[PDB]
Amino acid sequence: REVLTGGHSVSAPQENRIYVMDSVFMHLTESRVHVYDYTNGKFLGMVPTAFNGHVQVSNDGKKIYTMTTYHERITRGKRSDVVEVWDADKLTFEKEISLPPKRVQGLNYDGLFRQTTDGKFIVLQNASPATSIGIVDVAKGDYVEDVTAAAGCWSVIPQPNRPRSFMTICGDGGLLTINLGEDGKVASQSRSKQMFSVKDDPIFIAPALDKDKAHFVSYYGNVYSADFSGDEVKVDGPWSLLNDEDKAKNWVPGGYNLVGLHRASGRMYVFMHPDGKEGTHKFPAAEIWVMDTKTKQRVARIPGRDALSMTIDQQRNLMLTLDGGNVNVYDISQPEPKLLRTIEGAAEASLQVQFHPVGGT
Amino acid sequence: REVLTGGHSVSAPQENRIYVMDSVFMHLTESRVHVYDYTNGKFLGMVPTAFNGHVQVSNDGKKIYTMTTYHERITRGKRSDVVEVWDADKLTFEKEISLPPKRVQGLNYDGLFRQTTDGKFIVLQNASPATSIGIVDVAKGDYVEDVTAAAGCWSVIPQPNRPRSFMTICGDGGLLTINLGEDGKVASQSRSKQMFSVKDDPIFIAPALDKDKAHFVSYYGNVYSADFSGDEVKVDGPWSLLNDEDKAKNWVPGGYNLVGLHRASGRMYVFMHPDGKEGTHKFPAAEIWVMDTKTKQRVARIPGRDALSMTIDQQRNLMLTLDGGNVNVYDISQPEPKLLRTIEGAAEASLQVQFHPVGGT
Amino acid sequence: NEDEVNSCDYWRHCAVDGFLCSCCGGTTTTCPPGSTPSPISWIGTCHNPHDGKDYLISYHDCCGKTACGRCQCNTQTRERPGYEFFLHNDVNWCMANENSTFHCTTSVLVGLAKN
Amino acid sequence: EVNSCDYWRHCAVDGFLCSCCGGTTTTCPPGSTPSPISWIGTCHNPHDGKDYLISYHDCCGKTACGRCQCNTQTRERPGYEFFLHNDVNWCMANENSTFHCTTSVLVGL
Ligand SMILES: N[C@@H](O)Cc1c[nH]c2ccccc12
Ligand SMILES: N[C@@H](O)Cc1c[nH]c2ccccc12
Ligand SMILES: [Zn+2]
Ligand SMILES: [Zn+2]
Repeated sequence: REVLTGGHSVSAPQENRIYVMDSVFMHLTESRVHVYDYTNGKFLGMVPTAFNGHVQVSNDGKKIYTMTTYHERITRGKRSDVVEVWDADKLTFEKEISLPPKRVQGLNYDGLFRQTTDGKFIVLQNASPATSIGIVDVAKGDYVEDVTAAAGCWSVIPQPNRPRSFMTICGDGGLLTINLGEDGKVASQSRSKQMFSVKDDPIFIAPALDKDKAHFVSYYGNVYSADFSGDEVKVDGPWSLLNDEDKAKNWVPGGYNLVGLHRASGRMYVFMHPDGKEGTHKFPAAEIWVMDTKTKQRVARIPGRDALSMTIDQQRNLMLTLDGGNVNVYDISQPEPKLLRTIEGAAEASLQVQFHPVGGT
Repeated sequence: REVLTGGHSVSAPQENRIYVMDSVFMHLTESRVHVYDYTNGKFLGMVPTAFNGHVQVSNDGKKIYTMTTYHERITRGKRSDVVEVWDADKLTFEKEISLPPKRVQGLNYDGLFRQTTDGKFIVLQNASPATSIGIVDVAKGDYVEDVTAAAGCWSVIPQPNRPRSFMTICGDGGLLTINLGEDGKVASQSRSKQMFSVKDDPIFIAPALDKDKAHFVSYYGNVYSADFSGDEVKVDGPWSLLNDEDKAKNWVPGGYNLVGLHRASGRMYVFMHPDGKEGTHKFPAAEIWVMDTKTKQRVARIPGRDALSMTIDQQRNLMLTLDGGNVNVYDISQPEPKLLRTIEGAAEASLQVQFHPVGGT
Repeated sequence: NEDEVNSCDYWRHCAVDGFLCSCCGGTTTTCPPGSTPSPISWIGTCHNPHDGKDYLISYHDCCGKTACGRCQCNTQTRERPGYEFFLHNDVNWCMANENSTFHCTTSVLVGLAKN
Repeated sequence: EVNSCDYWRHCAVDGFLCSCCGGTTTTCPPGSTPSPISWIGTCHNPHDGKDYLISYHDCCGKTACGRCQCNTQTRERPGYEFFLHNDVNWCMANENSTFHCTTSVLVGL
């Protein structure tokens, strides 16, 4: 009477989908991406990502890209580091792209696995412990460049105002900009002036990223900025997130993917906790603070629900927060975020959630 | 000042060691064996076993054998079913033995992965889904025989009184006995008369195994026996585990590796629960019943602690029980078992625990 | 009723050992996206309360993705050990697939049982 | 305890304590390989009131121990201060980089 069939597409429209990267740290060889509908909390499917996978969605919304490591016998045998291309609607494997055996194995910060604005290149962090940035040509399905200039730097911040340019944060407190040619090789590069004191005021790597500038928060609650609207990157800061009452109770940021920018309003979202001191920089949010980046003033503060990571959808004015297992959905169209729902048990050990792209820009 | 060293042996003597096979069903590609000291609950080490591993210790106590499945890309690519030989004291990999791609994938009943009494051959269950019993010559490192004569049968019960003989339970309600030759190939075989009615009184596969006979319990609380003191297996039963008071409360057995025999006393240990009906045959133990197999009467009943599987050590007069995550250690030197300790959090999803062998082969 | 079919107590799930596909991005009769149906399965009969008839149910798995982890069931009505192999549910019915990794399990209606 | 995340020398551990995994603070559990590199922390020893440099070597080539998970962050810094960073796999230079557990090895004052 009935027959079990495969070949099916994800049941909910792309515009409803979010991606929860479950590291499954307790069983890290079985990491995976869980696909959820953020409107109703429904589980839609998943993509297996082996040991410590990383994930992003193609800017055009058609494909899921993963990065992972295999070994012939898991804990022994030959290593294969790969990027995989998966169909977004069928959640099927399409293509493996071979990487040199040095892709970063680490927690899922957004900046370790990114793409150029034009979507033609995947840009990823290598650490073996030799550091460089690797470039994958999506069209060709090939690893095409290894950016030596990035040794001693960390993470990738794409420039949304240019098709194939990105920045990385260097160990001297400045930023390195890389501009790729149409073949994905380095065409030019530039180093900014020093933005922050590495010893005295280290920044979290997560950018609050605007179209032509990026903001960063520091371990002590200062804000730095990099403006890339012109030919060269202009840096500034610090300004403090903290008023006098804030400072008196030692409020500071903490988290992983801990900031976000709502580009239309210029509001920056930051996870914060009181009683800050050495060693608290990854503490769960006691609060989410909402900062106006033009006025440099806090415009809202709400309970943090122990969140550690966030992401923002510009188009729908939404912020997702994630405490490691549960995803909170907030309407951020107004200065005070409004909690819409919580998706419980979205992951066992996730520090990264992302929206499916809507439109193509 | 200090240096990190490796290459160390397990810190407790072999006589203290037990093996908790953790299927990690929620992340079944990362199954593993956890090694514990039963005297103090100390975690001693582990052996990774990939997808749905099976495990046993060599009869001479020198090696750990595992059985597992790999694929080149875990969820795609070529399959490799293997036995691995691991050193028991160093917990290091020694060698892989290739199997045909049909080793049983299933829950960890003892009888799916066994060895001949002499320890020369590993004897394992296959399902393609046609069933057969595979024979591996450990020293040669080769799969040497496929006992397709066991089609329509299931599980391996070694005869502890002969070097290279084992039995399996067949769909005709009888047992099939296989005797291997010097190279591991089948030499002779025989089918018993019918022991149990498959339709009317199905038995659990787990034997309560003596040196020359095996007892089995049924879904309805009856006991059957297969006597292999001679070359022809002689079968008998049923006798009931249940008195009239027991019957009135519908007591029945339930569990996985749910029985055991203390050979010196003839006491059989069985997990039981009240209110038995169709579908309750894998329920956790409300009680452990202790039966004298000679007098056919119950001699003790104790709280079951929700146990599902057990194992017996003959020389130290111990019984271990396991509820899926915790292991209970009992002294069974007297008819009434005495609870000595519970090892909490020994596994996430284990249905099998085993002692390190101590007799010698 | 989505809520109803997602329960281990739903009538046709009477011998399910595994994660219900209907909770994993699929349905009772379709694999979640990117997982492959098993060509073989265990079988059992389940009583349908709505018409009082017993039906043969084929418990096919979906394969080639890692464990869904949602809506785990371990129901055992009429289930038998491996010497009645096609009635046995403590084995991976993905065992003969191109990729045997177990993702979730389904309950597919075959037709009326023999009385 | 030394099996507690609050033990003084475990002040920048992101991982499972090897002393809970069949090893000790300075020895890998049987069959896991010591990492040659590590992140480094500075931890206060209450016994003598002095700070010690601690090298957080991993043990590698076996899957996750799962016991005594810690996420302490004293003096930990991001990846642009590479060897002070503990959100990367310090098994990365091992023959097999599967992460098993983390040790807390005293380098000196
Ligand atoms: N001490 C580290 O090696 C454990 C670890 C932390 N984050 C990771 C990410 C991937 C792999 C291992 C780790
Ligand atoms: N319905 C089965 O495929 C789910 C399952 C039950 N026990 C297993 C053991 C190993 C693999 C899968 C399973
Ligand atoms: Zn009926
Ligand atoms: Zn100090």
